Amino acid sequence: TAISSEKVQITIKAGKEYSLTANKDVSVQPSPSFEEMCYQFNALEIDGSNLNFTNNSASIDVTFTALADDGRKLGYEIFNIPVIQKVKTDNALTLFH
Amino acid sequence: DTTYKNGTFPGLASARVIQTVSEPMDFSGANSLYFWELFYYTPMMVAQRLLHEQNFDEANRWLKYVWSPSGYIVRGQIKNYHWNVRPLLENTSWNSD
Amino acid sequence: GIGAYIELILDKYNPDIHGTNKSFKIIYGDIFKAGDHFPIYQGALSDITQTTVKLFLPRVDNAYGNKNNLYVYAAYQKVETNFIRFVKEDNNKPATFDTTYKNGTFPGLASARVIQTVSEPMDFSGANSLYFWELFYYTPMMVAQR
Amino acid sequence: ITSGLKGLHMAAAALEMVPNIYGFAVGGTRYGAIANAIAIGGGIAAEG
Amino acid sequence: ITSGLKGLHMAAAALEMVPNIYGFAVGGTRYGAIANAIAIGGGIAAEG
Amino acid sequence: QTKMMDTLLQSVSQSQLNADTVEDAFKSYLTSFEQVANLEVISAYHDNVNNDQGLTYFIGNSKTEVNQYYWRSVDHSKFNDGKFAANAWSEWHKIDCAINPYQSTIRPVIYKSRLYLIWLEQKETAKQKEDNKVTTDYHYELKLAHIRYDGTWNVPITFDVDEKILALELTKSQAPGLYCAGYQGEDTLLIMFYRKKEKLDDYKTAPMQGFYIFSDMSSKDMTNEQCNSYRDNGYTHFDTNSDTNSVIRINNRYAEDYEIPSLINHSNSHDWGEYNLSQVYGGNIVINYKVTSNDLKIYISPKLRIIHDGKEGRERIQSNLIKKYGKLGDKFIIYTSLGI
Amino acid sequence: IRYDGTWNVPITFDVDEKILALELTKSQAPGLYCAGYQGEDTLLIMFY
Amino acid sequence: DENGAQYMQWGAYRIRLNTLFARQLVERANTGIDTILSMETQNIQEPMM
Repeated sequence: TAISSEKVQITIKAGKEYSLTANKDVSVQPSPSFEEMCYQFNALEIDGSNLNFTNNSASIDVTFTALADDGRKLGYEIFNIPVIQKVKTDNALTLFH
Repeated sequence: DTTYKNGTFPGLASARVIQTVSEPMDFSGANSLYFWELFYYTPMMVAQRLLHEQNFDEANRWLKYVWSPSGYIVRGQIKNYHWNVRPLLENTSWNSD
Repeated sequence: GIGAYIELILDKYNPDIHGTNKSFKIIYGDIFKAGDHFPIYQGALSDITQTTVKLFLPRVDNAYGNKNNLYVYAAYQKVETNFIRFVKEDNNKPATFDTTYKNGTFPGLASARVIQTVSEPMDFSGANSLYFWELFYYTPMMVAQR
Repeated sequence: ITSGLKGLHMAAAALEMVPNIYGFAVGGTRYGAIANAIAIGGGIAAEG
Repeated sequence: ITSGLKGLHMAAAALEMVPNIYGFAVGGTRYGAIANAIAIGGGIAAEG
Repeated sequence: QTKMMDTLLQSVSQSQLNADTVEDAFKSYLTSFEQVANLEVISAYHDNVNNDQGLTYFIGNSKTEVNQYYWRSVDHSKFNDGKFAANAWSEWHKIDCAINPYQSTIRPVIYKSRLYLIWLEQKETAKQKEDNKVTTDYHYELKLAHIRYDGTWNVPITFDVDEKILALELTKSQAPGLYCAGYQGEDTLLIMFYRKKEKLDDYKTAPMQGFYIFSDMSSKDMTNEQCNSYRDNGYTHFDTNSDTNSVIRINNRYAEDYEIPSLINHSNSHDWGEYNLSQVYGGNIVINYKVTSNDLKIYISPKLRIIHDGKEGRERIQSNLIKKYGKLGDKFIIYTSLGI
Repeated sequence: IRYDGTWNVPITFDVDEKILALELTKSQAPGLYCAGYQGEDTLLIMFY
Repeated sequence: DENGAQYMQWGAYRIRLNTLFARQLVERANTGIDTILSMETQNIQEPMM
């Protein structure tokens, strides 16, 4: 049942994987309890380049995961963040009576 | 209050959450009767009235908004919970006497 | 508004030229910017020269290429390449072909046509189409059933 | 004969927008003739 | 279609509060448009 | 089915049917068709930030006096091959609240995913100028009304804007331009007034009148150093001097160079671990983005949460047993094959 | 008129300029001339 | 409160009197009844007193 802070990690997919680990990014370790183990992370920069835009839209997936110390996994929780971009070359739509 | 424990912990164990702003809504507060009449009494009354008029599958899909025995599927994913009303998961006496 | 109705009958499906697929896309290009537009018509090929598509064709009165105001090519699976074009006068007199002896080559193209049409027959696919269906079909059916 | 008679009410409501007191006192027009006509039309449709 | 049409009456009642006679004679507004609209709403609810 | 066919069917819903009764019912249906076939579009509003996606709402005019304004919707996602398929459109719907614009100055707007109609309205007054005479004045007021869930319209909200319209330098019989857009981060209904010019690039220099509308329908006026950003971002959506055969445009929702949501709480997918003993669930990300050129600086703070609950059956109750007596970090032997 | 036989709400036009342009005494209506026109469909009207 | 809450300071007690549930219900109520009666709708949060 032991849970290392080293094997609680994040990858985020915005062009590349920016693999993050809780051991250096948790400010204060939560207390060992079966009920809730809340890990608060720090300010995490995401570089806006390397985002391809199809239909002027991009998406950034975050993968929460956790690994027990024996090697089994506690389960994952994948999220999804859309990024939508405004172009300038298109004018507004006119009505032509 | 930080010296090394101004406050002793004779029966106390720890201190926690810094970061929460909003709280989940209460089914025990002032507006709680309207929440009950929205979430529980409305599908029950619709389902009873549809049952007495021999219209069956519509009564079944109205009962499934409350208690699905087969589990709920939201956007492809089967959810964990088995009851659809939240104070049924967590018993909350909202009438003392 | 101002523009033309033109029709481009297309050549027969030779897979020597048309590639493996009978699917094609006619395209629009060269307006509003120097980039590429997208499908003013999409259809399919046949062994008979069956593709004959009467298309309205929109025009800003001041095109950026003033030498010849409007350009269309035809793309498909194998070859999708850049051709030369048409030209409309600024007059109400409608458009001809951009005339040297074929600026625009006709690799799968056959001919260019109608100058003289002003109005078009109404559409049962447009915005008001539901009201046209409820007028012409659903009303005599419902009267006759009743 | 109910006729869409709300058009006939809206005739009066549109006809009563203009100010009628002239001279020094200017104005005096009703402003709510429109919504009152829409109200009596909403009643007359239910009766029909 | 009875729609809570008392809202549509109260639109007119709220819209008719302002004084319309301007110039020297100031005022001229109805004051009882509100209670009259509440009255016609109380009637229309019973009819519904 | 429209209500046109409904009142036709109701017109023919009886037993004794003569042909001429059917004829008169058909003439009534024909008049009701005539009424909505002549509809004219005053103005419109686009939903999404860019033209390729989202919806679009139109506002209809009739060729009658005091108008029964209509609205319909259309999607841009069902567009393909140079033409909307006919299911991408919607039916016209009737608007019930009494609306009387000036010079047909009215735009719809989608604030907090609810349709709002906003328009300008003009009342004539008369001040006393009296050395001799009585002068005539106009004052302008602003209205705002929104739809309810069932389809009825609320009583409109009054705002006095004669100060700001008097601030703009306007001749008579010319309505000021109106600009109105939604705004997702910092949810606040934008509104800007402007004199109509002939050129779009003239509006980069035109001073602006406008304010903000919060969730409480309270106003806050624009400071011009704040309005400079909005004017520099959205100068292309303004309108020219609109005579007949002149240029009137549509409005998108407002955003600058990138549009990013602030917080996520709902999961997109999650999963049980091995042996269905525990799972990672209930996480959330707050997002702070900074906008600068040739990049984007997104700053997130994901808050992970690990719980310990079993799947229903033997797993939840073995999770409860291993929750009670043992502490976190111990080793346990659990038994899968439990039969009678 | 409409198709079924009902009448529309009338359209307003202000013509005090042109009637004031004609030199008219009181209690005498100006003549009115009004005709259709097929080519170039346009409702003719002349005061005199 | 600034953020939209209201409460009565009953000595040391703060007790909530209204809620912003109808504000944030509008987004959920857009697409149909199924979304309205979800567990997800039931977990909409209310700001700090």
